[PDB]
Amino acid sequence: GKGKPRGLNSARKLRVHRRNNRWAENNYKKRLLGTAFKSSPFGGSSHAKGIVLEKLGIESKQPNSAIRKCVRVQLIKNGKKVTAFVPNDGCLNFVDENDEVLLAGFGRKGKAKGDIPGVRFKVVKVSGVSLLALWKEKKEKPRS
Amino acid sequence: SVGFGLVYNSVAEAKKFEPTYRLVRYGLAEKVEKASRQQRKQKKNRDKKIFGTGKRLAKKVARRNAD
Amino acid sequence: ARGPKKHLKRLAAPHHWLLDKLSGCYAPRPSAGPHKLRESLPLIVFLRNRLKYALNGREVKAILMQRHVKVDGKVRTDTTYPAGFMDVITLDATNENFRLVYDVKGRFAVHRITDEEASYKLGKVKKVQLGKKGVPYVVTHDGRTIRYPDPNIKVNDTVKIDLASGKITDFIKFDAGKLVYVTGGRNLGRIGTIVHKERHDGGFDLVHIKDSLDNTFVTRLNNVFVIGEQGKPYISLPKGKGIKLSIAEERDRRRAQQGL
Amino acid sequence: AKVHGSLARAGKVKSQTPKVEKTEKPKKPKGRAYKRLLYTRRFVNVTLVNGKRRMNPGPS
Amino acid sequence: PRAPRTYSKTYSTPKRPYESSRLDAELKLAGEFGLKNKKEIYRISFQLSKIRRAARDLLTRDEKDPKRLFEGNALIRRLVRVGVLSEDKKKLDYVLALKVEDFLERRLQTQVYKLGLAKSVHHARVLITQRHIAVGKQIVNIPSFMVRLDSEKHIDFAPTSPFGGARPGRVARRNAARKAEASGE
Amino acid sequence: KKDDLFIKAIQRVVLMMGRFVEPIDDCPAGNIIGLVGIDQFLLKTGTLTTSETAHNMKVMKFSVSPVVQVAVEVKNANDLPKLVEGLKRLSKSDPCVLTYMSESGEHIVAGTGELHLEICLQDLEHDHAGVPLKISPPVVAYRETVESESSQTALSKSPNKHNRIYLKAEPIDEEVSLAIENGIINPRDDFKARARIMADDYGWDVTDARK
RNA sequence: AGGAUAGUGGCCUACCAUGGUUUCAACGGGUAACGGGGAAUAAGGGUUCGAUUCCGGAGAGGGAGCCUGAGAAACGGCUACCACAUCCAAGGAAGGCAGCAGGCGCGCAAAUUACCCAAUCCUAAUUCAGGGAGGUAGUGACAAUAAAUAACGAUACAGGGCCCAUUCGGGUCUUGUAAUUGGAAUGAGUACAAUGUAAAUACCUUAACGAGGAACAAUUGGAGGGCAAGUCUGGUGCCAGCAGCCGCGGUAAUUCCAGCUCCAAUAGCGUAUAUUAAAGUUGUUGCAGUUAAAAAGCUCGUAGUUGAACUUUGGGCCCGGUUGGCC
Ligand SMILES: CO[C@H]1[C@@H](O)[C@H](O)[C@H](OC[C@@]23C[C@@H]4[C@H](C)CC[C@H]4[C@@]4(C=O)C[C@@H]2C[C@@H](C(C)C)[C@@]34C(=O)O)O[C@@H]1C
Repeated sequence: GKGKPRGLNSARKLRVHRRNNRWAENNYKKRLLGTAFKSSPFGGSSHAKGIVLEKLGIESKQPNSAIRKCVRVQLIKNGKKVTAFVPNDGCLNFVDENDEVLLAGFGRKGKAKGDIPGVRFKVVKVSGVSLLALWKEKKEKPRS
Repeated sequence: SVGFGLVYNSVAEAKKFEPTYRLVRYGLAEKVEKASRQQRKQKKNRDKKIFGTGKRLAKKVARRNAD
Repeated sequence: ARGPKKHLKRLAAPHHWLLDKLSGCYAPRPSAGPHKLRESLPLIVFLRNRLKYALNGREVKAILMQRHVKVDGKVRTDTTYPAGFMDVITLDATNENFRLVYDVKGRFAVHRITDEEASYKLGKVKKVQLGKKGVPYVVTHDGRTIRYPDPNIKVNDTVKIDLASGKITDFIKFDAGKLVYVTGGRNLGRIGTIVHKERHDGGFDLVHIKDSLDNTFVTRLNNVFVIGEQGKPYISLPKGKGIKLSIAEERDRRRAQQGL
Repeated sequence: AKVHGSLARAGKVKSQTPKVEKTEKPKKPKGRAYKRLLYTRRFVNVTLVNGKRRMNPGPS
Repeated sequence: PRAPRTYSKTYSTPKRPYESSRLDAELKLAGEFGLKNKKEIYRISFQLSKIRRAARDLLTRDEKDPKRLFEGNALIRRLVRVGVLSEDKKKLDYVLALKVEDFLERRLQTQVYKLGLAKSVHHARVLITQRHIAVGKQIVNIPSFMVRLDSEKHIDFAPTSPFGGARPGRVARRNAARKAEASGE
Repeated sequence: KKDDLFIKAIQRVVLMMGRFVEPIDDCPAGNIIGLVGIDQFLLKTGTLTTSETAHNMKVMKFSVSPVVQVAVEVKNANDLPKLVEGLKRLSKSDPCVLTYMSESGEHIVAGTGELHLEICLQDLEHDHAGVPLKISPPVVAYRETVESESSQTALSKSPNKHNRIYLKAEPIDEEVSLAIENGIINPRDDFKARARIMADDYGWDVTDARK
């Protein structure tokens, strides 16, 4: 039984059957269709620069209640108008519009984490200087 | 300290079958008048242009610089 | 690619040379000559690695150009001359006569020899034909065109060369029970006696060999090379005499030497 | 839901937090020596042994 | 270009990074031999995994295996030359019984304190690294060097050291000599 | 402090002979020289030293101030990055074109006059950002204000039609407004410490300062 | 059948005939495809990657043509067209960094317009010349190896020693100790000197100097659970923020901001993306299909896969490769 051809010369059916059923994956379908390269703000990248155009007060999801202080960053490499989270306390006073910031993934290969609706990125640097360092006041963001 | 040793039979032959850098090392020979590798590369390049002695153009350009 | 290569960079050289990975980027490419570059040992590696007679390439080169080294009676000032199997070397100083033969381990043994029997060489008949004006000729494996061979000769036989004149002294037919030297495969360098032969027509004949200590095996036919008859090889053999003993007694052979 | 969240509140708690200074404390043997003192503080001066060694036992 | 230079990491990591049963257990060893970290007690365990992997897939093979004694006796020879396994009990079951304190004890700075001159492993390896230890006639300066049981007759203060003789050290120079100006007016 | 102190090395030394260029190993003191590989952190002006004792040389008075204002924007949304990086590139060249934002968010570049602005803008069409830019007159921000003490007390209905809050709007003194912006009166300063210092500094009661 | 080729051949030309491949996937499309040796992971089976140290191919902006030559459809050879661009006296001319350095760009993303043929080799008329091939050094937390950040003296005695553990005023010959007190010990570094080295810079060595806070000062992350470590102090009050997931935050927050303490790995440690294991969540090994997603409405049926049994078995003798306690 077992509903699979166990015959000794059934290798062709086994491979064809397995090769069709591999499409029911999520990772394999993404890799084979190249949905990261085709339909994704990052062209299969990990980080991407951009310009802060405005600031968004992103009201969180339930059961939480908070303003998430995201920034509408448009990515230089493809122009996509994406929203980037701004970690750490303050750090929205540290950045303003028409800055340049380095974005990174948000930890979940898409699928925004936490209580943040529709924001799948977090800002790492700003003005070429780490936002982590700015939060600790080690460096100073140049006015450039 | 552990190294390598080589003894030659004669000073006259010592200058013969010895690598040239040991020659100036032991003071047997003097480091010849030579520029850096880049500059001595450039001079052969600019010498590659002129087809021979190049003196004929040298005296030629002077008369065309006259007027 | 647009023509024959001139650089044979390291990690592409035959492994039996035992070149050093860190000692350089390239390896000495054996120029054209009697031996294919796979089974050939260039002079530079011979005189710098197998002997340490020279520090490096320039010293090997310094030796050859004073015409101090000669191979097969000819000086051959080339640093990368394709010296291969059964190639005799003569040195005016040191009164030293070398010869290039495989040891049991498939690499060229540093087998020294004496002037009297160093004067001659051995070759294997690669093919027998007859050239212009119907003059018969055989070709030894080192490309020694030998005109007017004895009619008893055949292909794959082995002939001894005076090396003073390009003359055959004596020849050996491919007869069973005759010691053969293997020059190919896992049996490379194994001297042993023909057990029998099997044709297996269509190409790539099969040959059966029994080692001196009764270690049987089988190999191709194009990798064998007759050296004579059991007990009378026509050349001296290196230490170990092609016995291909096991992997255990070298523990014994090595510990007994220094560690007792 | 409401979408007009306020930007004028960012950094409030960090801004208004009661400022404190890092205490001046003796420099610590670090490395293998730190492992000795860590081995020691776990097997010589086990201050609180009540049931199980509380590695950070609250003051009480 | 360059022929590649072979290199391979010599340490592994636990699959579970944070286990109370494990962490403290090797901490006992790192607190019994003063390991500067636990990359040491991995690099031994990873080597111990690589060594005992061969036994793991060779105990599958019979006792007439050429390969078995081909490397088994020789590895024990290393173990008895170094000492991690004593001259007796020359069967590879004992190796599978070997615990890393073997290697941890056969570290130099472990042996040096056992033959004193240090009063502590705190001083043993600073004496090693402050240029005051000689394994033979040479200053081996690494605690986890795996002594081959031969420098126990050669280990001592470094002959170049003040403690091995011929030098007074910087501080004894800087104060004994400075007394002359400091003797008064 | 450790501010704006880049520790690098002169990538190459070039002596300016017209438009030509040529490397130089050593250039002695008191000479006109050109240096490369250091501007990418340099802010169009600075001092180079090899010991820590030195303070900075005085800033240049610019002779002429950057008087004219012009607000530049972009024809296409996707073309914002190309110049905004190159708009700093411009400020690196001329020692007086200041580049900043306005209050509504449009970039402002300040030339030294009607002639200077055009020259420093031909490049922004061909040199620094080939994609064309549009010249717009600057928008100046205004503040609204009241000084009438609204008679009808303000009052509103919460969208649930239940709650009610009454309001009245009064002017605030400019000095009070100034001292807010200057940092005298802050949210950081606590309600007790802020209330007293201004209760006498600018005429208000105790309560409103506390409130 | 000829022509062409170095030769074979629809390679081309003429004539002749209707052949060729295909559900065992032809053809067409995609490739974020140069192939392989290999790399990562790895119980086994495998999965993913393989531009990249070797072999092979292709290219020299894109096609195309060709001379020389043994070897080229070459490009650090040429000609033309297309794109770009350079100098200009405007008439013209001269180009190809996917060679080594470097520079305008693109981007998350990548080093010196350094030294030298000293070594490995290669070429040449060829010992000598050349070689950005290669090597040396600079930058380099790609990655990997080893291991500095520190010991000796006793700090209220807050430990079996002891006169049988007594009074812990006695060396309680060993462990813990209030930024208290002194003696050896050096490296990191600096530097004569040799040297390594083509030459040096370094290593290894060494003069001499170089520690008290040894300010020559270790960080990176965490302390609710997963998961090692706080219900400790202060602030905030569903705000700020944290939180990979659950969740914390509404005036007593073990989760926020801090400070202390404690963990963890440690000169490294996090984070992001991708991938392997975990994943027996791709399944041959090895899943599930009554209800959780899933048995085609049912039957026929070609390719496929699979396909009952039966055919010289057995018995003797001989030769000759073994362990054990009858060497
Ligand atoms: C150093 O650079 C400074 C100074 O030059 C000066 O403060 C100058 O003043 C210009 C204005 C400054 C005002 C304040 C900063 C707040 C509002 C700003 C203005 C907008 O309406 C008023 C004047 C003129 C404006 C115009 C320019 C749109 C300002 C501006 O910068 O936007 O601004 C620049 C940025």
